[PDB]
Amino acid sequence: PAKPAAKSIVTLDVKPWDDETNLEEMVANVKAIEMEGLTWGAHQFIPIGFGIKKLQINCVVEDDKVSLDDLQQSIEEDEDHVQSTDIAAMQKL
Amino acid sequence: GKEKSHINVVVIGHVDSGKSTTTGHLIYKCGGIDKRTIEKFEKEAAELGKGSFKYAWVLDKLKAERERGITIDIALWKFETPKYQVTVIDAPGHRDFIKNMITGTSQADCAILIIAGGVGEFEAGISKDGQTREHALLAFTLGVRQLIVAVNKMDSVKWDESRFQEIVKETSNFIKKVGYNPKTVPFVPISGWNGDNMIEATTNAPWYKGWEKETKAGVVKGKTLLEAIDAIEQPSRPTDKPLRLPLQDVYKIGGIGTVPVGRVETGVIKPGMVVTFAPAGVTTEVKSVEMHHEQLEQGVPGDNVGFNVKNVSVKEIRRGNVCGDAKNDPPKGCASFNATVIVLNHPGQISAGYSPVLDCHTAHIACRFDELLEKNDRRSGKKLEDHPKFLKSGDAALVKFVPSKPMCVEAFSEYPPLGRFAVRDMRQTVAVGVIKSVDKTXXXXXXXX
Ligand SMILES: NC(=O)CC[C@H](N)C(=O)O
Repeated sequence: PAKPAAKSIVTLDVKPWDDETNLEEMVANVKAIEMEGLTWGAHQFIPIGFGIKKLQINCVVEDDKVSLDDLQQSIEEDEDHVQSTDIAAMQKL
Repeated sequence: GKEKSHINVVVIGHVDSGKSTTTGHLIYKCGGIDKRTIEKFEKEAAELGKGSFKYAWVLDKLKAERERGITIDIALWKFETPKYQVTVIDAPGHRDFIKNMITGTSQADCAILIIAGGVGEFEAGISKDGQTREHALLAFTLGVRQLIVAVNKMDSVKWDESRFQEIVKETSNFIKKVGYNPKTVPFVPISGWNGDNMIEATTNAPWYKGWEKETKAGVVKGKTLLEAIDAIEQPSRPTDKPLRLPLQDVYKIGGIGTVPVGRVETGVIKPGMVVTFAPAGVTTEVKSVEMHHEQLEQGVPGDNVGFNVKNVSVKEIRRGNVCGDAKNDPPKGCASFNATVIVLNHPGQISAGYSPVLDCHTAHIACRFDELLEKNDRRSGKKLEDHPKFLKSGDAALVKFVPSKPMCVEAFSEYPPLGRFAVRDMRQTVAVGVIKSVDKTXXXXXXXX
């Protein structure tokens, strides 16, 4: 098309179960999620205290194609690694 | 550089308003987000001629680079004014942003409404059913009482004074119907693309004398959008209110024990305080508090902290419970609460007995619309009828809610982050609520077992 779809950039916090959770597996499983209109971006592991680190990961979504509710629920199916997800920030593009 | 106070701003407007270029320009020239990418494109821009470049061209390339997924910085964006460090949201069009605006972290202190000046684009942006009006209504309902209007694309209407005046008139009508007082609102003619009246004053409008706003102490005037943002009035932070800390997560850490994590919403948490977790009513001492890399002597409103407590298992407290000070208005579960509900546009009508999920702070609980007590005039609160039989889009109503699971909430007047909520249904937020009253509250642990 000559005109582009509406997009948002979202930073997700993905929290582990404890300080021993395999974080590389956790982010690999997030990045394996494929949805039309979803682009994974940069990520870092960020200390939150007491030796726990959260995954902070960017993604870019086409508003009309990618439900953020659905994406969070999908990430949370990795119950062996993921305790919860939260939206750290989000912006229009 | 001097020490700054912190404020939150949300930027709203129609897809053709240019609000992303406008917000991007402020962050570029007054902040430090994705600066390595900025620097890459400033150098690349030499290719367009002999070295000169437009900020808007760099912003366009930064946007494309973000779309590729290869920029580094997260979506938490900030910039400086003389007085403030501003955390800014260029409001997404995403429909899941509505819940995030209601229950997400930090309400805005000021909304900035960006208006396209062109004739067709202006009219499109003030539609009663448009996303822009909904964002404005949500901000107003949530207590964002400060507003700035920027009339963008002034180049496209040749910086014509009459056109600006007519836009100000029509936009004043638009925002008054939402509920804002236009006399308190600066109207700034800008060009987000060319920088006019963004950080430096325009030379394209000799008629332009500046913006003004009435405040409680007098009339404040300026020329630029940056000046209007700097003139945002310092909000009061709830440092001295009693502690409220809704839980996001709870960890069991070997050698440490139970570590709840959450945002301090009101009050302050310190090692050595005795705290209570609602709705369970477990009480214990705070052993230590940590945030990011540091151990804290106190966590203050806005801090996302972990803290270690003893004699509480990870199984007796959970996400959505609320931690507060046992010594100072401790939090409690409720039997019911009454709230003013604003019904958003959605394909339905609401009768007593409706039981959707409510999101309130970190709680996610289905609550019955037990009684529809009043319908009200939205802006004034005046009661229009007792016991309406249904609610439709646009209605404001007092509703009695009964939570389906134990739930800790507060009146919005007392603890605002625990007194606003989103109602979810049909894959959208269908209503926003502001809590007006709460009906708050032994079984031994041996007896429970
Ligand atoms: N002038 C252009 O469109 C090129 C933009 C940028 N310098 C790039 O190579 O991606």
